[PDB]
Amino acid sequence: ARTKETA
Amino acid sequence: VKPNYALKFTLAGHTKAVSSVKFSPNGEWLASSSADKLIKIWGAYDGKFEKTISGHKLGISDVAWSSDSNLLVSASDDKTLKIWDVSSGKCLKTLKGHSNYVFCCNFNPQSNLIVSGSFDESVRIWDVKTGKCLKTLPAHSDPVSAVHFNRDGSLIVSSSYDGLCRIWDTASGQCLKTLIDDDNPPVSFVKFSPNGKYILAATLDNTLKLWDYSKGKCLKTYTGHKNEKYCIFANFSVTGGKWIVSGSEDNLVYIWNLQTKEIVQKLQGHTDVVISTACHPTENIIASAALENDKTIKLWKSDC
Ligand SMILES: *NCCc1c[nH]c2ccc(O)cc12
Repeated sequence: ARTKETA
Repeated sequence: VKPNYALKFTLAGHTKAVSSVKFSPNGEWLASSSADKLIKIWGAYDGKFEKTISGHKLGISDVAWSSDSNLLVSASDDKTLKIWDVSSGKCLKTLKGHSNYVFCCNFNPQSNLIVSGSFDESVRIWDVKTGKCLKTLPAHSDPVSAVHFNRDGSLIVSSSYDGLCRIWDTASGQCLKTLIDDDNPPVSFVKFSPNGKYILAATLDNTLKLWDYSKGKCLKTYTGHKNEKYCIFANFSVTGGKWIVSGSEDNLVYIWNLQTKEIVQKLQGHTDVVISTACHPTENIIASAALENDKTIKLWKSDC
């Protein structure tokens, strides 16, 4: 999810 | 003139990082989504916990309100969106079609369509009533970080880790514009301005930019925060002074003067990255939400 998500 | 946002309420209940906070268009409610797979509803003015909406199988990255404040749509790592009747808590529809995590979602202003963006590098447009996919746009060459409809619903803006913002004709699915500045950092957030003239785009080089999309020109840069890692929301604050609002990886909320680009306030209190902020539609109220070491939502109020 957004809360751990990196590029 | 500067705002004076002061902390009023701290909202606890999510068991993991909060991903997104959004105020209902009618000003009554705050919705939060979390990595804990839950949506929570809170009173916008007092932060009073209202109820929990459950059903996703994995963490949720985004939630959005319908125009009439009656429905939510959520975007989940379970590769679905869900449409929720807030009053009954019922899942009305599960939108299946993305092949990877759904990251971002929004209703059109007429709330008959949903737009979604995914780690599968596509943008999908969905019929709210049937819960069926109307269009699949091969939008990007990397995960889609944000999707938003413009003021009349005729355009979609998307952003991607591929470094591009794109503008799409809702009706035809055609790419009408590609926007990129003199570098190619991942674009972590985009939305249209309330007047529909501008897009506000975040890039993972600690920069927010205000674009005239029709002219394809960068008008304003907002700097001074930290954003190199996470897909942090940004907002137009329009109830008092005209501000830009964003979370930051230094655990602060940043507020800028939209016209002058100067920082007018930094809000201290969170114990982890501020991933999401939202601005109340009628009162000078900001909601902020923070990552795993914090797990709280805060409500801040200003005289202007
Ligand atoms: N946020 C997870 C890491 C990442 C970055 N870019 C991606 C593309 C596809 C995928 O499944 C994960 C991922």
